[PDB]
Amino acid sequence: LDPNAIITAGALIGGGLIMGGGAIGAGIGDGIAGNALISGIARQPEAQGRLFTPFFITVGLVEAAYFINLAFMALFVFATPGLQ
Amino acid sequence: LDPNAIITAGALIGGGLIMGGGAIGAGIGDGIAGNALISGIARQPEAQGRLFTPFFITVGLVEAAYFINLAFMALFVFATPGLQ
Amino acid sequence: LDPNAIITAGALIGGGLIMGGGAIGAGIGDGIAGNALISGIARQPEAQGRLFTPFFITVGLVEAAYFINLAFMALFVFATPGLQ
Amino acid sequence: LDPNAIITAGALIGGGLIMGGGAIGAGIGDGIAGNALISGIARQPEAQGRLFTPFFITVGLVEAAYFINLAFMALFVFATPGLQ
Amino acid sequence: LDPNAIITAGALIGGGLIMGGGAIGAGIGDGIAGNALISGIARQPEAQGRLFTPFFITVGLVEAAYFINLAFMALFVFATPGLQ
Amino acid sequence: LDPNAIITAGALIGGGLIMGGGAIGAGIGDGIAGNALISGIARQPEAQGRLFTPFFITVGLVEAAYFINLAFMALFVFATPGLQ
Amino acid sequence: LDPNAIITAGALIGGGLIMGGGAIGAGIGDGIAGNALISGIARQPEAQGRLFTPFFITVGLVEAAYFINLAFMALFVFATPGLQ
Amino acid sequence: DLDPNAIITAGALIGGGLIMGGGAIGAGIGDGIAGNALISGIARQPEAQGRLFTPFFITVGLVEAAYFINLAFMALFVFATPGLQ
Amino acid sequence: LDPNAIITAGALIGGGLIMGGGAIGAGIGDGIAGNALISGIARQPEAQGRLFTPFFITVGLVEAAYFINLAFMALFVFATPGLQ
Amino acid sequence: MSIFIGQLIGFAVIAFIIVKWVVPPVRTLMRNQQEAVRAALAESAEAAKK
Amino acid sequence: NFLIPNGTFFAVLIIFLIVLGVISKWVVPPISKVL
Amino acid sequence: AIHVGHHTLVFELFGMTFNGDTILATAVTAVIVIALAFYLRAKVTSTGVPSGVQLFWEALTIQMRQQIEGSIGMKIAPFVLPLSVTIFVFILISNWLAVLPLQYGGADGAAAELYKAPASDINFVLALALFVFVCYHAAGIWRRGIVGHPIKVVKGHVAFLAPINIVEELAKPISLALRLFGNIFAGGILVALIAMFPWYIQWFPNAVWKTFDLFVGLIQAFIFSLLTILYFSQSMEL
Amino acid sequence: DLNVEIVAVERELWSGPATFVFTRTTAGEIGILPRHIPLVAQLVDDAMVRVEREGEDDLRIAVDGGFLSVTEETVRILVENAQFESEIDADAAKEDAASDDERTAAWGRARLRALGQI
Repeated sequence: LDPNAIITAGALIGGGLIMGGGAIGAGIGDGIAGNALISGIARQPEAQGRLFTPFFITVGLVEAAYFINLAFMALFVFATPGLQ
Repeated sequence: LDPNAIITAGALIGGGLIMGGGAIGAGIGDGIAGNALISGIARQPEAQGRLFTPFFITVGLVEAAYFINLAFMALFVFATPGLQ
Repeated sequence: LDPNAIITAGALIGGGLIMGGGAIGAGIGDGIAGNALISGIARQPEAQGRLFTPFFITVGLVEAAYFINLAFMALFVFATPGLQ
Repeated sequence: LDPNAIITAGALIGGGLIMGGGAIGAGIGDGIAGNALISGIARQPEAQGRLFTPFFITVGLVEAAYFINLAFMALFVFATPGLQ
Repeated sequence: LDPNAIITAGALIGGGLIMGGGAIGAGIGDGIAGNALISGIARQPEAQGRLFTPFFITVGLVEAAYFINLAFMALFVFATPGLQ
Repeated sequence: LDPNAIITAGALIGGGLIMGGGAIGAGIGDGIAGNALISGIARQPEAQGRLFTPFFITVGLVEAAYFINLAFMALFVFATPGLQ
Repeated sequence: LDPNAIITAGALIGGGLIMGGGAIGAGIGDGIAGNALISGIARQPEAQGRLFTPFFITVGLVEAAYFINLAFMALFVFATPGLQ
Repeated sequence: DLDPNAIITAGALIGGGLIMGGGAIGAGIGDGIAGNALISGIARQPEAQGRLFTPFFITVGLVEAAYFINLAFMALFVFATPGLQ
Repeated sequence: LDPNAIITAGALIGGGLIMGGGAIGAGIGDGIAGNALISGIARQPEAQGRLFTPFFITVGLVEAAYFINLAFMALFVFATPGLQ
Repeated sequence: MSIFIGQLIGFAVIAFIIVKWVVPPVRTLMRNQQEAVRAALAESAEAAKK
Repeated sequence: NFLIPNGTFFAVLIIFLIVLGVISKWVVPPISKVL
Repeated sequence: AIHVGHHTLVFELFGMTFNGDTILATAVTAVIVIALAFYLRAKVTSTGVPSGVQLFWEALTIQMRQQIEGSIGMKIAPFVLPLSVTIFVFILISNWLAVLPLQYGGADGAAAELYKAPASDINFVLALALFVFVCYHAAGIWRRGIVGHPIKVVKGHVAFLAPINIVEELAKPISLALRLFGNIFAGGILVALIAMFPWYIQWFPNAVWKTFDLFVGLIQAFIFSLLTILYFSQSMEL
Repeated sequence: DLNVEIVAVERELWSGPATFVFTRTTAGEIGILPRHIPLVAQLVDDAMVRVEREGEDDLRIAVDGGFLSVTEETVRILVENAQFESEIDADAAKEDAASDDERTAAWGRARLRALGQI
């Protein structure tokens, strides 16, 4: 019964899972890193100068888990593997 | 059973997942960043001005991710890929 | 099977996910921002007058996301895209 | 298959999701606010009363949020949108 | 396939979600409140009697939601809404 | 394609949700309570005698939620409601 | 399709959810209890000797949960209830 | 007829996916928390790093154990799928 | 219906699950480790190199789990076991 | 080409925002650095003369 | 598909190399000397 | 329709396909970088007041040198200073040029772009990541020996976690590429979605998105540069 | 009951059993009960101390340079200067409040808080 229909339905479900998990992870990680940054800046002003270096690194390590997954989402939704 | 019906159902499910994950991530990241900002303002009132800067960076990331989800869900429902 | 039946079932499931994620994010973020505000009040009661300014901003956006999700859920269960 | 059967099954699963997310959010937020209140009282017992007014806000804003889900679940399982 | 079979399967899924969310929320809230109570008791043992006044509220307000879920679970799994 | 088969599959999925949510909540709550206890004992090696009480209360609440979920999952799988 | 086929599909999915929840709970709880133990050892090196006492108990109360879930996988997979 | 073997395969694959999702969430977050504790300890006590390795790894050990256990079970689901006809 | 279509749809959904869980875990773990690193930097400006190594160990474990998920999802999708 | 008009209007809005808010502070930073290096050069010449 | 690597993999790489040459012989050493 | 993954000027040489759009974008970015470099070199003043271009270049160099020195000995790894910095500027330009209003209609309603950031092409990010991977692995070989360097990396910080270290190494290159890819790929897709709206509705969301995408691109170039320096420092020790 | 002992640099100000001690450290307000865990905190620059004792109205003490130290059985507040409520002048604190010197302002505000004017 139109197998490609089931293929694309499964692909859409998979991409939804991709985006949901990635968004949850990115939001939580970025919020935690921002909390760390704000607390550190509250501890002393000058420290801000050196805080953005590790902080961005953290963000760099966080957003990756999102955007990596984001790529796969496209691979799932546009160039669906095993689409027949 | 027209296949496009199954495609649209799967796309709606995927959009639901995307919004669920985006909402969870955005809400919790906002909560954490705001907790940091509120604690900082409580402890050092004179830090108020210098605290809104990093905070809006954190939000600038968190909310951004949410917006990305908001877009892709639309692509799922209003421009369902592979609908054919 | 009537295709519209599958369409509306999928849309209603998606709305269910949207509510679930929005409620999770709203509750967790609002609770975290609260915890912050209560800690500020207990530690430094004088801060109370100035604590509503950041807190309501924080919570102010926390609801926004959630409320935004709510809107789209109404789109899902009342104006289901692709409905026939 | 009766269309209303699958539509109502989807509605029930959606309501299950709605309450699952609402209960998760309410539990997390209420627990976090309670932790804040308990810690504040432990640090300054006589502050107990003063902390109820802030506390009741966040709880009154977290629990309240969850309650919206309940209402909508009725619309999902008692007057189901698009119920043929 | 009998439509009532699909209805009951959807109802069981919904109730499973009810309990998943409710148990997660209740467990996490109890853990967080207990962490706060244990920290307070360690800090101010003589305040124990006072610290139980808010604690029972928070638990009394967390478990409440969980029990509320239980209620509607029955309505899902015993008197299925929309059943034919 | 017996209706009993569909109902049993739905019941199994629901019970799986019961157990998954209960296990997540129980594990995280127990971990948090144990973290509180460990910190208290490390700071005050002589306080374990009075710390065990609130820790036991928290563990009791968490395990009560977990075992209620266990009982309801058993109700699902072994005596499926609605099954004909 | 054979009824046992869908029965076993549902059983597999339910067992997968059970293990997912158990793994989440165990990992999170033991990570938090660890954090506690490492912090205590950092503050009180010698206290290590006594800190292992509560820690194990915490791990127990977490690990037990996971193992219990493990058992039910068998009860769900190797001996699926309701199979015909 | 729907070729029940396909139904079993799909169910087993979804179960393995759920097992991996839970296991990865638990392992990643637990390792992150333990590493947070280790980093804070080393920051507070620069000379305690070695003393901190002994507990840290222990905790991490058990964390990874759960993940690995899940891994094992997934190998049963996808390849040696139980309930196959 | 095509058995291959069902098998590959299940494979895509399972891969989406794998990646969603991996992304959540990786993002949250990286965020927490980065919070620890940023707090350490704020406290001690000169501990930069010293705090690299343990933060890199933690991030290494987290990303190792994430990319184990990536490899297993690639196996699931591109070379699906049980694909007949 | 309606989308072309829309994206052109968007770019115009972006450029207006940039010129209104971002350009002035960065121009001030560049001026501060240029003045600092010029003052360092003048002070070095004065020190050599001294 | 889009994620599949293509031949342009090399071409872009080549360009990057020459950029290095411009930055390793006309930008960075002079700037280090200036500082 | 959106038609993700589309390309133009796709041709073949030596029995291998080439994406003309990516080549053109990379060539334009490299030309801009080289023009800036030569403008600086012609008007570089060690004694007089420096021009804005000199301020920009010296700020980039100072930042990169500061991170290099902090992570590792600056004297130990001079070659890292150029590589790192160039990457930054390269990626930065590769992203910021996307702000220019080059979105039009392809006669089917699908948005078409004269210039798409090469990062949206997997080949660009893969080339950059593999280049940096090879560079710092070779540097590790140089500073630890042909056989010692693999031994140290597999041993890692702690020996009995050798398996993870393997994955750790394999995590470094791909993580560097895909991350960047996504950060731009989204944008490459995202603008197209707004292009579905009419002009009087397309102007606003596109404006906001591109205003934020400027910051996203700058942050991503910075992240990639610091991560490259960090991996270089990791692979060259003892 | 816990043995509170407010001690100045020049002498010992006051001592005795009490039921509760409310003060304000750098982190924030704090309350000390009979079995509070050991603590060493710096009182805020303009700190005030309220001691609640059995069968007697709460003692309000304006403190300068306070340093609270809580032990298993004692609470000691190390005050570079102190003033009981009976000895504080509302007019003096009000007039000298918010002067050109921060320490003077802190002492005046501590006097005001002890008086309860706030």
